[PDB]
Amino acid sequence: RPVTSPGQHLLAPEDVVSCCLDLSVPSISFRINGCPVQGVFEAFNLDG
Amino acid sequence: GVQVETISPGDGRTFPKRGQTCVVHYTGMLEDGKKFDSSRDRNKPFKFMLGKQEVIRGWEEGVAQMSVGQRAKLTISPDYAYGATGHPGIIPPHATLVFDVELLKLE
Amino acid sequence: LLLQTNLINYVTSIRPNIFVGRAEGSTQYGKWYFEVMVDEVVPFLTAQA
Repeated sequence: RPVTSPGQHLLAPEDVVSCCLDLSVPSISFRINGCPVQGVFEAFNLDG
Repeated sequence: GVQVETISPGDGRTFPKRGQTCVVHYTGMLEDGKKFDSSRDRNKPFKFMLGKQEVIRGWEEGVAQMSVGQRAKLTISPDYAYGATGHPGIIPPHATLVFDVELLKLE
Repeated sequence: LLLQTNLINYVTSIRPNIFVGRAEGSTQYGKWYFEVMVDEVVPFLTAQA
């Protein structure tokens, strides 16, 4: 599912991807080179 | 009928012009995800000259919006493509084509 | 109808031994963070991306 980020591009050298997991919601969010990735996974299973 | 999505940015300055050969590497898929062509399985870049209409319209308009070194995804509408006839035995009629094109160099 | 063939690249996964989860009365914290830095990528080592 395509997602929008400032300067969209396939992962390239010198890129830093930050992955955040919040089990309370639950939700998974990403940031590429510090800029937020406008898309989150949420409401998934928690049996593991 | 051409929609261009960038995958990897190019130089951003050089653009193809009419009468200039574009050397590209592509991978054609039908919009349901079935591959039907790729110049990388032949290990030979595909050369064509802009303006001579040697390729479908979507390529001519789509690549013209690309820069050298850019990797982009082209979603070509059937009427900007093989259309109702369709390449027999390869591409069904009324098929939207999705390409992963990379403008290697202009020559 | 006919079976289809193509050449594909092998893909492998690597993980740290870091396991977190949520359960009622569990002792684990709920929010976690990590980063991955890309050093070298060949866009097309083979005919497949």
